[PDB]
Amino acid sequence: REVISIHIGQAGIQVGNACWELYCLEHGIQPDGQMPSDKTIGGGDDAFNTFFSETGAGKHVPRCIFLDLEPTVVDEVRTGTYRQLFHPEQLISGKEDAANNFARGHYTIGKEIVDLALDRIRKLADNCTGLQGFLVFNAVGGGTGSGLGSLLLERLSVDYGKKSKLGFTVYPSPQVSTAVVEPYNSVLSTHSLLEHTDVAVMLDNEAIYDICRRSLDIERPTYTNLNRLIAQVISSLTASLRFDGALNVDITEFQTNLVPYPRIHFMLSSYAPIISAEKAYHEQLSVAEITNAAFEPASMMVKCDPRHGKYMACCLMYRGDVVPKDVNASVATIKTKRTIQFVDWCPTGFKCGINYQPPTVVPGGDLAKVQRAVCMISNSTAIGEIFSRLDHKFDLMYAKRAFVHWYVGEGMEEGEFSEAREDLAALEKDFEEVGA
Amino acid sequence: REVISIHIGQAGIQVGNACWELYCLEHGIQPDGQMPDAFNTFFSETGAGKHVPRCIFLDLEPTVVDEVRTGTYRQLFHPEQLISGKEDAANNFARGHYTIGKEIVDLALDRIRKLADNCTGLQGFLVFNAVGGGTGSGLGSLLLERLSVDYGKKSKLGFTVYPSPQVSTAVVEPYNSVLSTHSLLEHTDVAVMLDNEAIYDICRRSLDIERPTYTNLNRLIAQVISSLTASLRFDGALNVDITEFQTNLVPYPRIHFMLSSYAPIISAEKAYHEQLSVAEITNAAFEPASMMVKCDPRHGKYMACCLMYRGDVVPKDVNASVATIKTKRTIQFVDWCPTGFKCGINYQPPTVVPGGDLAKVQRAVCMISNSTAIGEIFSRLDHKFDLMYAKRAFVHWYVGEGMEEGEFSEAREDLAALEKDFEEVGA
Amino acid sequence: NRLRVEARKEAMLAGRAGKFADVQATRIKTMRQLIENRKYVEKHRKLH
Amino acid sequence: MREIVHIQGGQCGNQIGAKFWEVVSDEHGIDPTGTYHGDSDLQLERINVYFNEATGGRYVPRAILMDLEPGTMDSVRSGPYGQIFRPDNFVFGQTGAGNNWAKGHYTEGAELIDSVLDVVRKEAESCDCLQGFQVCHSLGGGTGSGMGTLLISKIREEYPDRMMLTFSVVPSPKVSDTVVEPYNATLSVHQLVENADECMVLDNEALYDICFRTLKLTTPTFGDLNHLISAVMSGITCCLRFPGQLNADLRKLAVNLIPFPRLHFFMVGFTPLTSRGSQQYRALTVPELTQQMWDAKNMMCAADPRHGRYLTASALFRGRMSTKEVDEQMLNVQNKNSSYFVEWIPNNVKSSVCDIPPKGLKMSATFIGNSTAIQEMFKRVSEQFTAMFRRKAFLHWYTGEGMDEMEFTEAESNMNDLVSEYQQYQ
Amino acid sequence: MREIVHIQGGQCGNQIGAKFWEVVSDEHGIDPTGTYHGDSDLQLERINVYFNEATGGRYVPRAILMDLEPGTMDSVRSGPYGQIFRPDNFVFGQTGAGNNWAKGHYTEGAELIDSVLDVVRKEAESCDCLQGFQVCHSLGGGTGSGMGTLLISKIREEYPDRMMLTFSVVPSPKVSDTVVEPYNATLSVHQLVENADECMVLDNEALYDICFRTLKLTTPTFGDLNHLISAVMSGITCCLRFPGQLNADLRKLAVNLIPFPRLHFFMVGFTPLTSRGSQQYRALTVPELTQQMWDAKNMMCAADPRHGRYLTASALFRGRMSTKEVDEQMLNVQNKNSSYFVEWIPNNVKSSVCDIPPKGLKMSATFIGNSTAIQEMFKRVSEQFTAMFRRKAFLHWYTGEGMDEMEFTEAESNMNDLVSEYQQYQ
Amino acid sequence: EDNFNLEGRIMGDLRAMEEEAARLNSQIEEGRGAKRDTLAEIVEAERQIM
Amino acid sequence: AAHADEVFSLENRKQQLALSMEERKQEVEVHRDGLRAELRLLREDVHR
Ligand SMILES: Nc1nc2c(ncn2[C@@H]2O[C@H](COP(=O)(O)OP(=O)(O)OP(=O)(O)O)[C@@H](O)[C@H]2O)c(=O)[nH]1
Ligand SMILES: Nc1nc2c(ncn2[C@@H]2O[C@H](COP(=O)(O)OP(=O)(O)OP(=O)(O)O)[C@@H](O)[C@H]2O)c(=O)[nH]1
Ligand SMILES: Nc1nc2c(ncn2[C@@H]2O[C@H](COP(=O)(O)OP(=O)(O)O)[C@@H](O)[C@H]2O)c(=O)[nH]1
Ligand SMILES: Nc1nc2c(ncn2[C@@H]2O[C@H](COP(=O)(O)OP(=O)(O)O)[C@@H](O)[C@H]2O)c(=O)[nH]1
Ligand SMILES: [Mg+2]
Ligand SMILES: [Mg+2]
Repeated sequence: REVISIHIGQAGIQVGNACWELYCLEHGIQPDGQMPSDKTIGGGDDAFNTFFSETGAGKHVPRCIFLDLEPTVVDEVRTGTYRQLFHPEQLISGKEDAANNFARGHYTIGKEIVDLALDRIRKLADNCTGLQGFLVFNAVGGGTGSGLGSLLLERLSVDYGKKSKLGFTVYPSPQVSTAVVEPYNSVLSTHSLLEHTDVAVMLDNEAIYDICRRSLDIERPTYTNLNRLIAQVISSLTASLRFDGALNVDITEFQTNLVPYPRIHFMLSSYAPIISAEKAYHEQLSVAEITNAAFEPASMMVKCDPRHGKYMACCLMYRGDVVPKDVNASVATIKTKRTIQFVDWCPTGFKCGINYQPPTVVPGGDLAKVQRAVCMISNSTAIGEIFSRLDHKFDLMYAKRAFVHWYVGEGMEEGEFSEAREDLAALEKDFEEVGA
Repeated sequence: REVISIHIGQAGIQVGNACWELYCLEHGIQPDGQMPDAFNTFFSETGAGKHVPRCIFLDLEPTVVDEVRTGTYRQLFHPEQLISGKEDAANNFARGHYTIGKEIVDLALDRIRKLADNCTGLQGFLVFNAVGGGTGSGLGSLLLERLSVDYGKKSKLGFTVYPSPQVSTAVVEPYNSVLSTHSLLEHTDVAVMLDNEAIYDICRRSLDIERPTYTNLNRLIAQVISSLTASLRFDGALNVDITEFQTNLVPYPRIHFMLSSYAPIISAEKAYHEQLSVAEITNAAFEPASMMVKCDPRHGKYMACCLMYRGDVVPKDVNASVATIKTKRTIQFVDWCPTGFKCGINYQPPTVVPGGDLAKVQRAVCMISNSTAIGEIFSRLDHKFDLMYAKRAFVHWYVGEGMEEGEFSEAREDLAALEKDFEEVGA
Repeated sequence: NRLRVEARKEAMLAGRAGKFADVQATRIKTMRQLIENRKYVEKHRKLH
Repeated sequence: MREIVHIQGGQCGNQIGAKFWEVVSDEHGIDPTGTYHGDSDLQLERINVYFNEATGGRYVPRAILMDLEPGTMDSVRSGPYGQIFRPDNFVFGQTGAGNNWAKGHYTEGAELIDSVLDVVRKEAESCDCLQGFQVCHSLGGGTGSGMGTLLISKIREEYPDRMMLTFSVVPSPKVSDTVVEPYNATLSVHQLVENADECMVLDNEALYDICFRTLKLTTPTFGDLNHLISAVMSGITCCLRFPGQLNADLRKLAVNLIPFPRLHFFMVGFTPLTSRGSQQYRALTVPELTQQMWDAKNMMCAADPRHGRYLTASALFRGRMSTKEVDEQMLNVQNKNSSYFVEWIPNNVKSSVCDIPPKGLKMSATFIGNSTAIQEMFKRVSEQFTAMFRRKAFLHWYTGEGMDEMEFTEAESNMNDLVSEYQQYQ
Repeated sequence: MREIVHIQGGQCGNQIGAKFWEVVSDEHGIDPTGTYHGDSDLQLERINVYFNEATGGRYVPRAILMDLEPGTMDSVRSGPYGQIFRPDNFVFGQTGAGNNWAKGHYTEGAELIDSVLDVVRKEAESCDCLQGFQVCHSLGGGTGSGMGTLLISKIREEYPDRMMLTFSVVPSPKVSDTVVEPYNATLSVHQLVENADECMVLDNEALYDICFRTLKLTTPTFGDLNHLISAVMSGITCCLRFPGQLNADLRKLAVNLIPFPRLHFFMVGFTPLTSRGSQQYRALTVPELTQQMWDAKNMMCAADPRHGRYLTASALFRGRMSTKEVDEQMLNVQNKNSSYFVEWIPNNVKSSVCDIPPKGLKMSATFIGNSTAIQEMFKRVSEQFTAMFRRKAFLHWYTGEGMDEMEFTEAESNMNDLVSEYQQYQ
Repeated sequence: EDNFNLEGRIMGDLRAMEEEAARLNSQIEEGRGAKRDTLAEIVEAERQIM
Repeated sequence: AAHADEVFSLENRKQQLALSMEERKQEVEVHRDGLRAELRLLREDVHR
């Protein structure tokens, strides 16, 4: 059981840099691809053969691609802490950047590099045996994670097809944002993110900032703070393929029974217990408490209030010393609760899943080591609010034909500016149609 | 079985500091919060030998809330149970009830909710405040109303500090108390009275301290609280909890105001010389000078009493002392109580705080009585509030805050009805 | 038994309407204090 | 063959029953562990009336503890001889009646009674021939008065041909410990006169006076009061476990004592009670035992029998003795004190002998009188009830919890006619 | 000499079987390594029913293990008594279940069952006289519900005469640990009714309630639930492996328990279930065993039998026993409540005895009842299926893998008619 | 947001009150049926005594 | 001014909802209390 990951755009490489950091130490691999010779701590030898592949002399290499157009951020990895870890072929960087222009990153510049990217993907997958699926990290509000990413998505769907695609995509928050053309660069990529990404787990930066300030107590967080809990979530939801447990739920079961219709796949992610290093010992962290905290409206990686929506399905991947009784009792109390609702056609809402490995915390990190943890990946109906507000702020800019020349001169037309508009409209209509 | 503690304002959190200082050494927990089945009422076991309490210290002026964090108990509490605002209500009921108060009671509820959630056998709430102030009165009333509308079915014990007849710090604390009477008359289930003049006189006579400060009062109040809750915490020959306390000490819905008296308040130099028999300490508890409240009991008739004994006490001497008291004539039990004592006996002697002002005494008594002599306190306060309110002095501060003359008028009328109710039920 | 039950119910409801004498006023007082505080959002005491 | 199941209500009942089992287990010869280690076979020969064999010589009592707190049960288990009990019988809530009859009879009683009847049914089905139940409780609390009353009424609606020995520790004024005793005592006797069949009156006032005067104790805690009550309770019912020259079991005692269909309130004594200094300077003759037995400062009741006539009396002697000596002793007593005996009952006194005395005491006796002085305790509690109830003191704690005013007045009337029947027959 | 073959499929099936072989191996006295180190020579006589001696005493259990991922075979081999299973009996796939009945029963079925039939047929030839098949699997999963069901189809197509015990766990509302239970429950029960012979239906809420009430456990887990299921599965075949006063073969159980060929969904329970805290208080006697059996709190399935009518029942007993007391108990329980049994059948209850109780006890039983109150079990899943399928929820995972909605409609119809048949026979 | 949460919680409290009311109604109906059938049984007992 | 009007209206609606809930909750409380009194009277009658 193996999965090969692809990172695109500034967010892609940064989340990769703060995610493989967690992966290597969770599997106890030194930053030069060598397990310690004298001591060793791990569940088994075949635990790391899902992310890192050994090659002869005990020199593991990750199953990652870092592809980007600008070299100014790939060089950071090339000269950073893990230079020897990644071997030079898994690091693809173009000559110049895409610069927030979806068309520029999609058609002209991305053409020269997508074939190289997929030609490395194939010679990475051939060595693989139990290829579970493809996990992708990108920021849709950009010129590389949107354009090149949405080109590679089609160029992989044409090559493999029915394989599971877990795309963890970052949209702009309504308030906090770092661009002007992000509504265009988001809706245009959404039009093709709907039709190819099988499970699009949505993220947001304001929501993670609020989580970090509220729980972790840090008043001035940053990307090095956000990407750490992003890595925490990805490890929490991927650890079932790696570390055993009573109730195991892998990527197949996850992707299989959280998507009720072939187009309603838009998850909200949440992680509990997010707690600092000065309250963890003062808090008795029981299964019921962490479950309620995970289901709190004020703890979501997307800034959407679910009280306006209904949980179509839920999937709780627990970790660590969790006995499979209190989890059942807690989900029973959740069903009994009437603040949060379900939908009338899904009387069985939850996937419990339990892994027997406690969370692993980076030394010199803001997150404290704890016995247990839980990741909630719920399919809801309030994401229509997110898409509605995005479109509402898109209309105010498109009605003036603003910034359109930067696209049309790059080569595109208004046909897709209208097509993405109507496709997002149909997406919203489907959401409020199924919600009833 | 648990009761959760809320401390509102200056006096509340200072008395709470004393109470938790006493509790940690009561149960053997080091101040850093680690032990080297009975603590369950107050602490809650967490971690590998950690015991955090069930208190919330909430106040507006941070200069005294953060004193706990700076102090030696910074590791004991949950770092967000210490709710601090940004600017005190400035002894202004209107300010602490309307302007600033409504922005902190939401957080207070958001914490007390999960406190109650981690609690299982919740017996009730116990709150500390001084209605002689602004926050302790206004925020106290608001938070108490919120707890009443949320839970309602759970009892509340409010240990209220009151303006003494002569020792009065502020000049508007009559206003503060007459404004808080509405909440303390219908939300608190059991309201325990504490004056400062009476406690000062007790310190001056029994303990012979010439110039006492706010540490002695806090210690002597923590002792009373501990004696009240020892029945729950430790074992006992004849026990009594909050439910029996209330079903024996609240004969009528609108009569709940207790007088407390601890005994024997004896220093270590006279502890050796005084043999301290059970009848002796019971008489010293009932004598009209060891009570914490300035109100002449002879200026009234007793209605009910409760006596919590701690230490080496057997249940024959308590009964003999009660018979002697009923045969005494200086105190006139009212006819509707042919029996008038809820006598409870425990098995854990009092615990002495190091560097304290009390000795290791084998046995101790805590008396809590309901009588009709508190109408005197209410009448004196009503007259001394009317004196100021005739000229409408200082009212413009509350009015400018937003509170109108209404709540003043209705508060005065509620005091009048309360006074008439005590005077009538006295007959 | 029916008459006794109804007597108990009516006495208790009267005792609680005594309390509701104290909720109706708290409605009108809050309404009146809210209609006026709405006009002090600009200048709370300088407009005075 | 005959069976007795013992139920303990409230803290007072639990402590009295714990001491009772501590006594009776020794009188049967079994240690706290539950394995017999005695000497003779006359013990084991009829222990089936109390105990059940579990697994190879592990005898478990047929008792059910029940209250509304876990602390009392924890204390009972922590105490000695508490291991023998079956953990299944330990039924309890968590809130606590709080000396409230409404809690002990209407809310918590309702929410626990269905569970407790399951275990009492289990015990009453595991047996073969029931003759009556035992209940130990007070009349001045919530878990003891109201809940015990509900339990006995639920039993009567199920076993309408059986007796109950309800040992009621009546709330005495001079030993009162809670502010509302009468509001519980009156409302308990209301149904005690209706359902229970042998109510044994006891009072801490008389127990303390006995300990002070006869025993000459210096620090009498509840241990010795429970000791005396347990000795009485174990002595009343040895006619089953032991063979006597004249055997008289529970139904015989009831039919002999109770002349009219509602006068079942017995006042009880026990002999010989001695200080360990005067036990070396006395003779335990049968006339001496009888004189101490009729000594008015020995009955466990605050009502002096000199204040009324004796409807009837019964004596239960233990130890090899002379039946003619017993009968002539009681005849001499009746002839000398003929003014204290009802005129329309010839030979007002019953006597029985068992050939085994309580161990240590080579001879002993027990007294059960049905004297009309019992009305004193009831008038002495009715005065307090009326005095409180005239102005509805402490009444909202029950009215708000579900009781109308008319119930208290009906209880007053029932108490009044109960205390009036004794006056009528005196 | 009457051979039994055990078939394990699904993760739950593999765990339950790895515990069942644990109990059987320890009671026949073979140590973990694989040799024979028992004490008594009566166990050696029937080890052929479950074991084969290869060479040198290394007994190999006669079991088939199947799944779709190696992550369950790893655990099976790791667990205690893991080395016993013959390495040839680990048919595993490489893809995984996916919780889709389509992948379980159509796609992966073709390339897995064709490969495992070789092993099962080789095992059948290796043994001499097949009494039948016992298969322990799941109904809420992908491998046990679908691939196990298709294997049931193939095995019944091959051997028509042999009986089949189907130890199947079913989903539940309160313990719904996944979100497509209704689909994989209906699509399995449709074949299960037609194709099996004795459906041993279990669940998880019933087992948790047992481990909480009767066993008083603190943190019950899958280990404990599988231990209980193992105890039942060993009790069901006690008779073939040990002699007794009245033997009971599998065909005898089926004949005495089935009045109609498609009415064969039984409900099972174990006895005695006592807590370790109060082990030494209860009495291991036939009346107590029967009282513990005949009640809802002990049945190992979410059925309230008193809300239905026991059509038939069977009771296996183990230990030196008196059939007189056994059948007087089985008749008294039958005549106490004639309403809860059917009118047109005299002697609704079969009994059987064996003279060797399980290790660690001295007296045990096992109750297997064919009731009509088991219809509501399927009624819950049927109503869930209606609500979910009316809006085509999750349907594409099925209709994109060679499946048609006609299959769903017909499976729902079959469940409806079965539950109608149960309801009618009342 | 606060008004939305308020309305939801009020509606929940309402359905809770009707839940407990339905429980009480069912219990009282059971009790009335038991009382009337007990009267029938007492009549049958009188007939048997006769 | 428009924003203040909206906020003021929302506050009024919140407070009115709270007070109406308090009233209706008390009403159902007294109704259930009457049902309970009828219940207990029935239980004592049926027991006798
Ligand atoms: N929350 C979070 N967001 C990030 C992080 N790194 C990058 N982003 C997002 O990415 C945006 C930066 O531009 P990108 O969308 O990545 O553009 P690009 O994919 O690098 O392509 P170019 O525009 O050509 O550079 C920011 O607005 C962020 O919202 C990160 O570490 N955490
Ligand atoms: N017994 C006791 N009383 C105290 C202590 N500290 C303050 N007080 C009382 O507090 C009363 C006046 O209240 P304030 O000084 O206004 O304090 P407050 O009640 O919290 O009100 P704010 O200052 O507005 O927060 C005085 O009459 C004191 O008796 C203390 O340590 N022990
Ligand atoms: N003999 C005896 N009587 C006791 C003991 N403890 C309390 N009592 C008496 O029992 C009465 C209280 O009854 P209680 O058990 O508390 O009833 P409850 O309030 O319903 O629990 C008091 O009047 C005491 O005099 C004891 O240990 N022994
Ligand atoms: N009682 C019990 N139930 C189990 C155990 N293991 C798993 N289960 C449940 O039974 C079902 C088995 O189906 P599943 O494991 O998904 O089958 P598979 O994954 O295809 O092999 C799961 O949904 C679990 O909820 C166990 O040890 N005991
Ligand atoms: Mg870029
Ligand atoms: Mg202050």
